[PDB]
Amino acid sequence: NSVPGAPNRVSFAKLREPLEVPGLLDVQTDSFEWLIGSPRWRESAAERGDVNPVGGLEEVLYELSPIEDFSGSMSLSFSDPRFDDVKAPVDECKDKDMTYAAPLFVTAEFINNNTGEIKSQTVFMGDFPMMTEKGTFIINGTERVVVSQLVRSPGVYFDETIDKSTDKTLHSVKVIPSRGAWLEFDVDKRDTVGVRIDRKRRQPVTVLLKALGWTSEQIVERFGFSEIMRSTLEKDNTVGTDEALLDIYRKLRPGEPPTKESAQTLLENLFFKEKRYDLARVGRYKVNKKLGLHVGEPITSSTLTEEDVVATIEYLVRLHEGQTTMTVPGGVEVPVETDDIDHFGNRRLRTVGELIQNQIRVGMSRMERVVRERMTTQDVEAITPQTLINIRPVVAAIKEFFGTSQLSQFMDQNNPLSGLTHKRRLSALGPGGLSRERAGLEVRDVHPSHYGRMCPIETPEGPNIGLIGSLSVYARVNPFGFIETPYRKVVDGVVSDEIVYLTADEEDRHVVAQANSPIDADGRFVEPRVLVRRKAGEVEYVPSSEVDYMDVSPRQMVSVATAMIPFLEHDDANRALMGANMQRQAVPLVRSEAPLVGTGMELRAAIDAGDVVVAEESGVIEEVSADYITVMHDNGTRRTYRMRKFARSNHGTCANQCPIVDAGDRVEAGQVIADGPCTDDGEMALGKNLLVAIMPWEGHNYEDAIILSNRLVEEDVLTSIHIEEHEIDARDTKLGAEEITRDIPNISDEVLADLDERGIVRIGAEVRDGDILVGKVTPKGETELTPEERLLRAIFGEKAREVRDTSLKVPHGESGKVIGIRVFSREDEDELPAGVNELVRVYVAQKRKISDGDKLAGRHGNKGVIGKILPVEDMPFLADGTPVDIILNTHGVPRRMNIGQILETHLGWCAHSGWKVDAAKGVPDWAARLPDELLEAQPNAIVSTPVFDGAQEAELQGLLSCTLPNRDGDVLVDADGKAMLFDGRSGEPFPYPVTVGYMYIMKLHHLVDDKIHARSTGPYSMITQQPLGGKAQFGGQRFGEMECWAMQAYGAAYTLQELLTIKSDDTVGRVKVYEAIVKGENIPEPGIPESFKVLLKELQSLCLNVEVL
Amino acid sequence: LKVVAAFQQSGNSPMGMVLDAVPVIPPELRPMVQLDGGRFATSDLNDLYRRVINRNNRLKRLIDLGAPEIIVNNEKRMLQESVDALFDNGRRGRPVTGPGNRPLKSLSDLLKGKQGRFRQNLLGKRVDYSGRSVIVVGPQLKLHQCG
Amino acid sequence: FVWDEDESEALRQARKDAELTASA
Repeated sequence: NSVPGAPNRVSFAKLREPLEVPGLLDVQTDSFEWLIGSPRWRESAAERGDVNPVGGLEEVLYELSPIEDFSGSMSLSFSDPRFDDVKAPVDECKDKDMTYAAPLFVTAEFINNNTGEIKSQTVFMGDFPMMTEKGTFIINGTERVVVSQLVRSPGVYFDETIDKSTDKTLHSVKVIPSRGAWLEFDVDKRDTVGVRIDRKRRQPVTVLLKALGWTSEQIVERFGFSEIMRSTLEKDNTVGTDEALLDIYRKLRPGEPPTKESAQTLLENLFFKEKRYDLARVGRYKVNKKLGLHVGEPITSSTLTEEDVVATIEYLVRLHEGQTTMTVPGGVEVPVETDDIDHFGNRRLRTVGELIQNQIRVGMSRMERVVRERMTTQDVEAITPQTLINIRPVVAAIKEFFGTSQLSQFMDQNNPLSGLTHKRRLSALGPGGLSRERAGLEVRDVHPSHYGRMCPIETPEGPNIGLIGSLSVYARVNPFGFIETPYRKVVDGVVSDEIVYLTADEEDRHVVAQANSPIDADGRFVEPRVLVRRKAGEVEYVPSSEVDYMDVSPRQMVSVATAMIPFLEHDDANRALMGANMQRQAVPLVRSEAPLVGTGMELRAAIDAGDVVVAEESGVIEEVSADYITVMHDNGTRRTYRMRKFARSNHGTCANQCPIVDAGDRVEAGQVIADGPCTDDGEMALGKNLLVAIMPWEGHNYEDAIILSNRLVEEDVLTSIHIEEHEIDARDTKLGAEEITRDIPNISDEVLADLDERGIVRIGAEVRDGDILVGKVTPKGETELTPEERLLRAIFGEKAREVRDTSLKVPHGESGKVIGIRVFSREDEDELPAGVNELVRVYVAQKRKISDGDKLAGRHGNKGVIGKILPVEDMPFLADGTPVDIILNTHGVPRRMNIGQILETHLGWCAHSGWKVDAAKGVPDWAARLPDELLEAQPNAIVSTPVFDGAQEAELQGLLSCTLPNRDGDVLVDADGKAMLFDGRSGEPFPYPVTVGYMYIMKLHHLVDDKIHARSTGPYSMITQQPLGGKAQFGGQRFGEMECWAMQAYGAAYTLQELLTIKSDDTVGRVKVYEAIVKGENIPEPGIPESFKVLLKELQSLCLNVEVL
Repeated sequence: LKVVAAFQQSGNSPMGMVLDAVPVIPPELRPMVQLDGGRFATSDLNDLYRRVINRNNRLKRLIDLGAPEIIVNNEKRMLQESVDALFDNGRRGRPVTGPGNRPLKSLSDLLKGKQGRFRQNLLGKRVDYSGRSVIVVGPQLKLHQCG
Repeated sequence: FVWDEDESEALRQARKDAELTASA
């Protein structure tokens, strides 16, 4: 299906899909695209309307340029943002640990105002970071990701509250711009209004209008119908335009003699000067769109007319008089309603180009703020535009931005799915956003406007629920910064293919139809009565007359990683949240067999993932290697393709790539040539197909305990790859320099014979913990020794040296081979930070077996750990004797509500078994509709079911009715889907048939070396005497409070005196009790906690005669 | 009458409410550490004490010459505020901030707050001879047994 | 009549703090 190298996979799609899935990176690729302003961006945002497209940099230019001095005698201008070429490829930049950047030119001009001057000078504005075709960024070699930050859109926010004293209705509105002060038009509990701008206690409406320069007559004429404000014109208590506007300036400061400045011009510096009060371009459009303004206009500005202000005055009073509709002179009529808070039309998305746009904006806000200052103090006629530009704070703002931001994070590269789902991700918190503890549990929940645009399922389980959203499949970004959704439009019961991108705002007015609808061959409905939703979102049931718009598909509320999860409709959404979150934490294996049953996502997923070799040009294969593929294009030229071999992740997983095709194949542009990670044959794979059992057995599946079979470890089918990196340098100190050498202080030679000529170890050594990695040695100084050891050195006749034996050794519980050796040096032209002479890096990889306790799960949210690795013979097995793989427990079924595994158990055994339905005379009613041509199956088959349109239940029972056996005539699995099994321990058959079958499982990343910690004696803090715990530290175990309460509840106080004293803080006891353990003598009495006495000294510091008696 | 009664009961005096000598805490509670590469770190209190000693020597030299009183109440006032910022920053007027416009740590800052007596003592801490790992079932064991 | 509430007190609050910080 529109994929060149696709393997066949049979589906249960009852419907079609008229529109294909869009490109998934287009949320990020088309976002970049725009600050540059590509020619592809030019035509792309030129064919879909988009009359006069302007560049993102240009958007800061034409508002920034021209630059004008306070004297008005000279001027400075900017023009033409453009870009140079790249300086290094991605493999070099990731290799040589730099930024992936390209130069930037902007042609500026100084223009004198006294006589006119043409100082035009294309100035190198600095380096500029660049996005890959993978959608990524490289900072110091690190691959980092920009997170999308959801914010509320600026504009007009109407609201009505009801008080609890007199229970009546006050009507307010808060109107927010971008980067300015606020203003609120409220209604009092009494009469009348609430018109304090920037929170100065109250204003009246009329003094805003009369001091705005309008008669009290036109208050009656335009706003007298609208009779509650007649009381404002009664109790306005000041007659006179400036006579009340002086009192307005008294409301401003207070206490300053007003002039003709502070009458109108200062007010028009808050609302009619567009240099400090500048609402959003979309917020402009939102003002027009709400207020029913002159909206057929190509306009662009950020200026605030007062006519909109009196418009929202009269809309406000028509609201609080009780109405439904409203028109305006000169503009479109508006249905009167209150506003929503968390509606999507009120909450937009700052994209990365808007983010970086803000960072360039503040970068010129910090850059130019001395340039206009130096328009005076620099010498006239002696200034070139080069002498006025400091390019330094701009790139300081860029590198400042990519560092220390919680919107820039590392790529989670441990699953191509996980790397995909780190993108398309919707975040609420951040700079320019809310505070985490200081935001209530009301923005967290979902609202019916969330439908079709953001999936409500994917969120982390911890303290982030409602904070992290996930973008759906068919969404698309508004150039204004919103979500747009295509919908099928039906006229008179004729569904068109007319794909119309739509927002939720206009969707409120309109009629959204049903996906699974009885549609008859044209767009015509069998039934006349259809379920539908109102603007409230309530589910109503309507006759087939009003319907203009139809759904495009099922799965519209479903995100990407959500869409890979079959039989969702039969299990709990909470469990779906669990295992849906779990699949990003999968690990790669070394085999990558395709899953037996999936959907139409996985083949569609990895082709947009970009870890797999996609054929660029339709040609023929010339010659491949183990490491490269030299293709033959149909028109002349060739191209080689270097696949990446065993690249280290951010988490230490394997990024090896491998060829899948031959040397002479006629291939087409877009096809798969070679895959890398967990993918196979064009589609993802998180594990293997395994034979499952559903009985409880000997407490070894006791409350989600999981067991295994012996074959898998010996057939190595779950083997993992883990690369751990170590790094140390050679530096300089005050006394001298650090030394990397083969010369060691007092040491064995067995620990040296695997090291090279110059320190470091050689290729392919197998280490154990405590072995020495890099030979590092520093000078001591000049100290003295004890006379006794100095005697012994004379006895053994060997002074050592005046140096220190401080070398690099391996941390613990670690083994494996070292593959790569990377090493730098300051004298060898290497750029690396100061004080350092020489650098080295080590890459240590290791095959790891699967063992007990590791984190295992199935796709339906079921999970658990490995209790016992059995032998091969104590095992349930068939009448044909075939041993089982794992056994799952019964009671995870009822209370966790997860029967989809049972569903795919039956369907999975149907797939391994294969069928050929014997309806040679008449098709049964279960199979009477679904597809045709499906009633056979060659076993070991390749099948799929979509999300909501897959199989139905009688069909599932129907496929079991054909049972193509393994070798002989043998119905091992009955029509109820159970088998008769033998004891693998004593031998006898079991007196009940048992549910068994196949299930596709997976493996995660919580290995037993990761969370193990242990310590008897190690390092301590320097502030306190407490043990210190980190990565290379042994770790320490934090002992709490309620713990101590329970220790009191025993009353085992000698234990407590052991715990808080000799184990925590008293230094002089530790030597005593440790040495007593050494000699095996008595436990000494615990002395005074000296950490306690520290408090007493603090009290004695502050004029306190404290004393003990 | 409560507090006049309080001085009335005990064998104390209100002499300590004014001071003519200021104690100094031991130095290891304001310890100074140099990292590798010559990277120095220490406590905030030390330069505050330096403001104290510079004002005491400054006044101390300035009295001996003699002065108009405008200087005198100025220097004594700076001395009093130095004592105040030594004990508790931010109580009187603007808090003393340093680099980054962030407030410093006074004596009460070591005592009050999220480094308080709970948060120093009763917060609990980590000790050795301990560990942690993941767990599985031991169904063949006994109650007194463990693996 | 477009006096709100607590505004003379807000002058006493911001003034009671204002001569305090001005006298600081």
